[PDB]
Amino acid sequence: MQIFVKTLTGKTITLEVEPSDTIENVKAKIQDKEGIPPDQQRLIFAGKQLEDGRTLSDYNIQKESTLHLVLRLRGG
Repeated sequence: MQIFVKTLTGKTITLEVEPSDTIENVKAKIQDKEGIPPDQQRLIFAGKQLEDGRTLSDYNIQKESTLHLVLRLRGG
């Protein structure tokens, strides 16, 4: 099913995921679409940061929902 991801650069992404996807795999699907290393990604939904040990359905995320993405300060 299809969701959205928004980033503070002003860009929006849409992508295809399963409700059983665990969040570090969603970070890896974002790495495949936009190049961003998973260790620099912070993913936010509904007033919290996400933990990668749980799935989109554990967070009650469904089609047409939006994730917010923030970049950490260090790399290279």
